[PDB]
Amino acid sequence: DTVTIRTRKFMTNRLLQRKQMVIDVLHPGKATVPKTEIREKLAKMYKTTPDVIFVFGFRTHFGGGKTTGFGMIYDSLDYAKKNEPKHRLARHGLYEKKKTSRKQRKERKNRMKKVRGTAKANVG
Amino acid sequence: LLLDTQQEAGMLLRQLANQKQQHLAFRDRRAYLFAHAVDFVPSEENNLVGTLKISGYVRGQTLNVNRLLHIVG
Amino acid sequence: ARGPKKHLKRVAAPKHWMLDKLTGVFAPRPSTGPHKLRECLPLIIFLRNRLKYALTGDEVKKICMQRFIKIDGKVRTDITYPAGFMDVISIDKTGENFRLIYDTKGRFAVHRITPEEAKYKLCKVRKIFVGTKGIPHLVTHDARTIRYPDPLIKVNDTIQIDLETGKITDFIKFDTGNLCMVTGGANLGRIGVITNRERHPGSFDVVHVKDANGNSFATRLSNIFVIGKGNKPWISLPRGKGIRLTIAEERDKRLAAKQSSG
Amino acid sequence: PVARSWVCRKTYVTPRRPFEKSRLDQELKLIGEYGLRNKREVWRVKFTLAKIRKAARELLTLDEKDPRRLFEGNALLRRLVRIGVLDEGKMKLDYILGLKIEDFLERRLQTQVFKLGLAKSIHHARVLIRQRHIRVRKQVVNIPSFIVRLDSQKHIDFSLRSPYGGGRPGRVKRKNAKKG
RNA sequence: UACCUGGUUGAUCCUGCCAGUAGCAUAUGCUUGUCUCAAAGAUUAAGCCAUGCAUGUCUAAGUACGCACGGCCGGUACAGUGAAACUGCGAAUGGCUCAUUAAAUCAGUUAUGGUUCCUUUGGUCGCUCGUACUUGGAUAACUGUGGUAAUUCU
RNA sequence: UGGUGACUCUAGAUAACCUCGGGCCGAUCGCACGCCGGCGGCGACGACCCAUUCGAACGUCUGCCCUAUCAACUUUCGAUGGUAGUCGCCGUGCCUACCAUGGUGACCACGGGUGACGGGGAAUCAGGGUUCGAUUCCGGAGAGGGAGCCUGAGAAACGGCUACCACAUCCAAGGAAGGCAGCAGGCGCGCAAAUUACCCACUCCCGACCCGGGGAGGUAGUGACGAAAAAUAACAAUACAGGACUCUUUCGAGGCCCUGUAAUUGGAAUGAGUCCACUUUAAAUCCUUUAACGAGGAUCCAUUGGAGGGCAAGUCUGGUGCCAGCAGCCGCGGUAAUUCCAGCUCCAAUAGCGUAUAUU
RNA sequence: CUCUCGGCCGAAGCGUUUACUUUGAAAAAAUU
Repeated sequence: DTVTIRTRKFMTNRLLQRKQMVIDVLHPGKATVPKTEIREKLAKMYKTTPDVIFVFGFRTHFGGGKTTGFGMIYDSLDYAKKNEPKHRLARHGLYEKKKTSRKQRKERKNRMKKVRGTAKANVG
Repeated sequence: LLLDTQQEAGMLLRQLANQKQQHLAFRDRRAYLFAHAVDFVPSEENNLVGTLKISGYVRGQTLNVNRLLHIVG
Repeated sequence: ARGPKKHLKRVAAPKHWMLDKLTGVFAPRPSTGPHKLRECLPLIIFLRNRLKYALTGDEVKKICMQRFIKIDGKVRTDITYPAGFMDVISIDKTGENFRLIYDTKGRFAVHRITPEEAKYKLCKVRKIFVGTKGIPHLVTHDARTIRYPDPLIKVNDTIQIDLETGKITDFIKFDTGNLCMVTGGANLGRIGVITNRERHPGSFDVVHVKDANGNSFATRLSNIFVIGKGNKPWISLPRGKGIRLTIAEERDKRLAAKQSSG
Repeated sequence: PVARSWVCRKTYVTPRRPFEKSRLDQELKLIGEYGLRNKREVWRVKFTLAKIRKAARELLTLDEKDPRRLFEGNALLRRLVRIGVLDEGKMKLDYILGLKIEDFLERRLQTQVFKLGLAKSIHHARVLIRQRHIRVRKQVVNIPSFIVRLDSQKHIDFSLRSPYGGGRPGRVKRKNAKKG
């Protein structure tokens, strides 16, 4: 109820099909609010569904007042999937990263470098 | 060093295999041996004495028979 | 080195790009092109650091590869493309037209231009040569070789050319009493009238330029760009008219703006 | 190569003579007057004042109509007026050399909290600032060496989350009131 | 902050050094509650290296006859994704170190009217008076048979 | 024709040449398909030659530490110059042939040394100066040492090849394979220096490329190199104790503050830590934000040096007795030791403080 | 300080040449 959302420098980026803005969250009593509440409040603020709003980079000031982050509202989910980084899509469950580490596939790459032809696909 | 995983164990054996060795002088001047296998043949069981066959690796100096042998205990 | 270098450090980058000191180790190394890398804005810095349309270099790549950016009416997808002086950048999706014109302090000011001004550009001709069965050729400051020019156009003159055809519309002769702008040295970005040009054969010839407020300075021929015939410029000028203010006047204007706007 | 900056300064100088009774007494008098932790805070204020006076003395060597001298002199004068060390009437480059260390020590947040009646002692003021009971305008300031600007002095408050401010009494009162 | 103090004599004044004093960098000792930055196998050995990684790369647009595929509709020349391989590019950048080096390197200043230059950008590409509605031989990948104790061998 | 400060420049005209180890003069792919049996709109790969960009490479002028117990050096084997050529991308003893005897030097040539890569810069400093600069930016050099190459626009390349020299790996004894002064790591060396971690999210770079890759770089771990901020407690009432204002000849009488001893009391505020959660981030950690717990002196206990002088702070007490030792220097210690070894107390700086060494 | 070519001025020589001093334009960023 006491959580207040305010928007600094705002721009409609038609080159990436979004609206980008700086968000201040005023929460004088509580802790740093979760991203879901901020997404819902931007959703009711800008009359758009919260499934397309992406927020990040929230730093809480010393003392315990404002929290400043960055937010983007896309036109559709298709543009959001095409233009967000894969990691901010994975925070909403729209991406799945491979479970293989670096060292495993580096060593696999060298091992199949040692072999020639269609036998490359056999090793692993 | 950590001992939690067999990879850490292999790292620890690699570390122990390659160290600067600290040398004790008392070991290096005598001819010592650690008994790997001990066999006994009694001369007389009532006498409770006999010949001992202690087998192991010579580690100190060159082991000469004419010198006396001290068993530490 | 054993061949040409491909990287560029941020602290060794040109200062007019206004790059940070802790964002990275590497600056955008500009690709080879019509402008020197010391005297250009790469498209990544213009789209990301100046216009703020992109937040990262990945977003710059994502905008450029969707074919929205034109430089001199040509779609460019190279994000480190060297864009230079008098240069027209068109973004048709947002309906914006910018000219890269030097700022008063020596940087590339983003100067939004009206769309019918985005049809032409000014070029300083670098050399004249007759080749291939008596055909004369111009070479300009941005490496546009133009065959069959007007015979009155000489070296150090400037030409207004239409970008869609690449052909000369009309030219300004290098002479005293003309309006010019400085592209190099300490006086970079200042606009004034040519007073006189002194000759030093076998060396650099020096030009004296007088400001609209009576301020005189000098440069070389390699740093002069004639932008107007007489006093009226052939292009729109930035918010500052090319008049360099001293630090006292800048401080006074800043305090006046602080007093006016609170 | 790394993306790191290595610019750093030392904010004080150790004195030339280790054991001189007059200097020891004067520094301990400053510490007692202003409730400072050690000699290093005195040396830090002294070093700041020495830098200011060196800058002014370098400025006074130039001609009176020099542009650098005028620009840097008015910059230094406005900076010293804004922290409340110089006054508007005596805003001249010659008066800067007449400045004291005790002039700069009055401008600390500790001294200003003690003077405004928010605290009953200078040590109590340092404690109260360190305990996050003091706010300036709206920011909670935890640093006692916070130099108070002249336009920032008029509103130093009790930081509403504090027990002495709005409410929410602290750990001790909650524990003692929950006895029966 | 433009500074000095102890020590040659019975005592004094000098010359004069030794010692003291403060900073800065390495090392080391004792000690160490919080928070922000942050150098770090240079010095001696440009000594020697187990192991692992550090340079790879496909768009609608060079070559697809590997069912490797869910899969067209079926005489559909080539539907699409596509391992492998050929072709092209890059691997001459970056990173490391400071052994060599004393008008050498390097710095500022100038010349190439004495040279080359992948790439990018612009110019040029019926300006030559002399089977084309498409030319030829292979070679990988694939199938099959092997050699050596051993190799990114063939 | 056009230009330069100056062409043996550019362009023009003529007579020919034009290399089989050969010069350009498109037998290439994609997307939409549409108009008078035939014409076509965009784009991608191409291409001899110009110019442009990134360069690179050879030159011009001036500038570097010590050394004369280095005073003459260079030229048979190019040293200085001329002529013609060879080679080279080009200018040139770059090399050859034929000639001339020149060239550098006390204004320090030549030789030797350097615990010498050079600059940007750093420490210190009144002013002048001294010293440092292996070290992230620019330039050079080199991949154990030398040498010679292939490919290529670009390398005399070393995470390319071929040798020799020195090391060194697997052997079935015939053969085969090497190069951490990359990132971690190990040995050795030493007074002297960190993890065989995670990621390509940021910065950029490479590729046929919006897609792949990057020990570049980023993020954590170690880190008292060094720098910045900053706890270890504050207050109130009483009992003594001072110093002031009023009234008193004075003594004294008070309501005015201050100070510690508190072997006196009292609740309030807290961060350290414990630890949900959010935030941070590629995923984390940390910081920040926050619930809950977390403070009475036997604790949540601050050290390092010193106490004759220089130089701040004991002629205290006990022990030792020219011993042990202290002492940068002057000196102390041989029975009243202000100096040793301890106890107490005191002094300086304080999360820091000693000591050795280089330097100012 | 001036004789010739061009619109009271611009070109051409200067003036024995320097040293000195003042000004102008070139002297990467970072660091100061």
